Amino acid sequence: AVPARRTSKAKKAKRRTHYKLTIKGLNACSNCGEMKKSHHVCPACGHYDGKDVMSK
Amino acid sequence: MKRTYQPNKRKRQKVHGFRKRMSTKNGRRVLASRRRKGRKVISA
Amino acid sequence: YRKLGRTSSQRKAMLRDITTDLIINERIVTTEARAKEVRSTVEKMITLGKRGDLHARRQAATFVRNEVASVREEDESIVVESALQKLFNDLGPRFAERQGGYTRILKTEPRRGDAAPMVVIEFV
Amino acid sequence: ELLDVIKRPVITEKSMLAMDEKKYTFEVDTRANKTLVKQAVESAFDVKVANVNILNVRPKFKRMGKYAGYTKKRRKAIVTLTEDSKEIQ
Amino acid sequence: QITSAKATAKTVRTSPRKARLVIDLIRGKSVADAISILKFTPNKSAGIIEKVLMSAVANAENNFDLDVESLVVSEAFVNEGPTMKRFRPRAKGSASPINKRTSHITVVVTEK
RNA sequence: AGUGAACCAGUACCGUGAGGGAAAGGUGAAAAGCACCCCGGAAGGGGAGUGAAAUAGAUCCUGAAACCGUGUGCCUACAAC
RNA sequence: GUAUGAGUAGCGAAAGACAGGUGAGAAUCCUGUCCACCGUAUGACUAAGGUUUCCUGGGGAAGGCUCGUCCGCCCAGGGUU
Ligand SMILES: [Zn+2]
Repeated sequence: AVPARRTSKAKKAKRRTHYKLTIKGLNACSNCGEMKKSHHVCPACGHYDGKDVMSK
Repeated sequence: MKRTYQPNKRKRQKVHGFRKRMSTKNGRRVLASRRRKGRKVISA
Repeated sequence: YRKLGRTSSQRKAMLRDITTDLIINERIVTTEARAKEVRSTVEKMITLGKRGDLHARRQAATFVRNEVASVREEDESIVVESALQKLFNDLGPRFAERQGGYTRILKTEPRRGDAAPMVVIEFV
Repeated sequence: ELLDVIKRPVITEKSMLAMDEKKYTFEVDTRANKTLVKQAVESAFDVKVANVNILNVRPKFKRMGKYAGYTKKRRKAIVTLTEDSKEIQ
Repeated sequence: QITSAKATAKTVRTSPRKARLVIDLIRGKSVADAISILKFTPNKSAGIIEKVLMSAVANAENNFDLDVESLVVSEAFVNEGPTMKRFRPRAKGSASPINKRTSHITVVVTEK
């Protein structure tokens, strides 16, 4: 099977309307304020749930 | 699956080299036609 | 129970290795599917380390890796602990009075070459 | 011709070690003998020679600026002495 | 007084179609929001746009402007750069071409 | 176009061989070819400077079309073009 | 010279895991530990053939079907008695 006709600019772009990116739940840290992914450790300060985790 | 070109050093000089081209009268036709074109290599 | 991209004997090898780590190190970075399967396996080892007897020891020795050391110990010798000896002398007595739930998982970040979601699994 | 035969000395890290066993490295002429080099060295310094050794060196492909071609050929001879010394620096 | 600053990256070795998925997530945002949005997207071009955005901000601060807190991402786009041409060997003795594409990336920031 | 060849061309490349055989000219009058600073590993960029002009910055005279984008005045989710 | 097919087919037989190093940046480079594969060969030596690919110190624009701090790649020196 081979395309019998080339596809135009409008139909290409109408195909490409469900082809995007999303940036889902982003919150602010409770300890240091900066934004972070919910249910994840904060990469800026290593605090999750009010305690220090990436330290010893 | 053996291909056609199998390299060898003696054969290439004995079939295509300068002295083989010099020993026949048609070899020298070849060498003159190559010198007349400007080839940097006139005989293998 | 989560095939993990492997055949039946390679899954078993991989789990036997990742749980002997974390007995020796107590904190590890891994992907998120492996960490769940491993929480299950490691706590099954700890409730044999709490049982204590010879039958339990030989049951664990079918699953804990052997020629691995775990040493922070010297009185005056080269005295080595064996990572099954640690299971039975150290980690069982630690969790004596706790019921199940000897581990916990935290989520960090996706790996650069992969976008694989990574995770830290630790003990207390 | 005894004075066009030896060209110059070789000064590398493998040749400094040889000077401590009484051995000296020279780039000599192509078309030279073991014997001819020996004569030339005994003539130009007044030493006594045990044993020249001799090698040939291939040229190397080089490529500077979209133009490529080979360096020279080379001849290297290593001269051993009985007891005397030459001072090159 | 001018209130605006641009930066640009030229002939970066990423494809212009994929870089456009990331840059539509950032247009019209405050500079405060764009950085965190870029830090949590794992697409190869997310971290390149991060450097171009940070150069726009440094230019604003040092050459002309002030007020990093007022800035907003006002313009953004991705154009095409020159492409390299290669060939990959195929079955049965033939070969087919391969395009190695490039992008120019430019960001602009205004005081508001 | 004019010699295959205005440029390091009977060259690179192709073939065991005889033999076949290309692509590729132009900153500015003068290199005055961007000292110094800032972001960045670098590449690249923004100021400041040279210059009559840099959107003349070396992929450098002019810079058409296909093709790819960004912004907007008007139209569009009961319709067979 | 540039589109469409389309961010689609494919990425060329096979077992890895974790700790620690280096670094701007690490599934892919280094060091360790355990695990797994060949073993009339996937081990050792050699004649053709190739022709510097060999060793040491640097590099990361292109080549490497991903990555790369690495390399049979790139730059500088050196090696065959
Ligand atoms: Zn925080």
